[PDB]
Amino acid sequence: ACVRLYGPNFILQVYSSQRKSWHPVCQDDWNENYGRAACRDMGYKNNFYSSQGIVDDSGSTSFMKLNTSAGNVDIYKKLYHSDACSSKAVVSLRCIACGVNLNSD
Amino acid sequence: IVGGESALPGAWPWQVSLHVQNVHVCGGSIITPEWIVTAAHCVEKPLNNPWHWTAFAGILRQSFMFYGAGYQVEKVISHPNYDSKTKNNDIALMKLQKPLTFNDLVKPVCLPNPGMMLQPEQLCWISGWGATEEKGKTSEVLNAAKVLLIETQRCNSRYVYDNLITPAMICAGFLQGNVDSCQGDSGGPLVTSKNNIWWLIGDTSWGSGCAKAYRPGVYGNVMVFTDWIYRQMRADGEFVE
Ligand SMILES: *[C@@H]1O[C@H](CO)[C@@H](O[C@@H]2O[C@H](CO)[C@@H](O)[C@H](O)[C@H]2NC(C)=O)[C@H](O)[C@H]1NC(C)=O
Ligand SMILES: N=C(N)c1ccc2cc(O)ccc2c1
Repeated sequence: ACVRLYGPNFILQVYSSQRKSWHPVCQDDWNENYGRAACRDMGYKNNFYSSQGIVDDSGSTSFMKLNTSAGNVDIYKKLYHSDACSSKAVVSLRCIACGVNLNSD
Repeated sequence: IVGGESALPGAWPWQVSLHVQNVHVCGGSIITPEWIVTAAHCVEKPLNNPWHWTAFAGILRQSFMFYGAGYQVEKVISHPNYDSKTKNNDIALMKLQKPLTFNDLVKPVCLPNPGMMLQPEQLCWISGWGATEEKGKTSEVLNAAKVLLIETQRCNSRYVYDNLITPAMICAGFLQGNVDSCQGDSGGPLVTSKNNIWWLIGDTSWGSGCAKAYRPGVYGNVMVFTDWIYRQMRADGEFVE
């Protein structure tokens, strides 16, 4: 029952109560609605900036994947342990446009 | 800011000036249109109530920050584990009653994620309207300076802060002194650029004098508080969790 963004590339991770650790979420079947839900869970209300798949660089062997047949349960409950992502990508999610100045180009 | 130079407009668009009774007391960092990260020690009693506070974004000069040009604060949340004696967990959130309109001079800084993997002496910037010398007056103009992180083990040396630096703190500055934050900078940003993004690494918390040798700046370790910030932002306007 929690979510975070990891590292400078904002990898969406979800905590496993069992495995007692954080895991990235596969880009498999993900979309902007799922990202928006994740942002709302981090308190960002109606803020959303961007979401895209990125190749995991952490050598991770444990992911969280969308069960597209879970029905109308919360997104946490739609996600199951998987040792691979069919899309070969994990979710990168930014809930707000931030961290740029007038120089930042 | 001691040993800095005045900031250009839009260089630090997240920087705000938090006023009580029409005068600057402390700095803050914009993180959303409604939410500002500041220091708990700024909002101790008798300034715990929100009605005291107005925020000024996008303005470099204090004299241009007059009643009406600014933003009424609606809430003030001190970290629950803030300890005024030790300054541990010296962080607070202010919620504005009216959202800021982001532009070229007003924008947010990114909350620090876990796994930033900063260098042990990462190059950072501090900004604010605090004194430009120890015990000096608020600066009319916004200043900024480069500072470096100082590893907490080094900072806890008996020649520096004698084991006073907790995991909720980070040190930055120069052990030789000369460049530092100061009174009035409190609550304001310690930022670093990485992956082409400006990150909020710290909030100005405390130090022993200003710009003295072996007495660098201590900042709230914001990354320790990101999840707490998330929860507060979510708890706001929420019926059940
Ligand atoms: C995704 O969700 C569906 C439905 O919620 C899962 O299928 C159910 O599995 C249980 C246990 O085997 C059965 O009792 C149900 O009758 C199944 N219902 C179906 C087929 O809709 C499915 O196994 C889930 N996928 C994964 C990998 O977790
Ligand atoms: N040396 C510092 N960085 C430092 C930081 C914050 C301070 C707040 C005060 O009220 C007084 C002095 C201060 C000094």
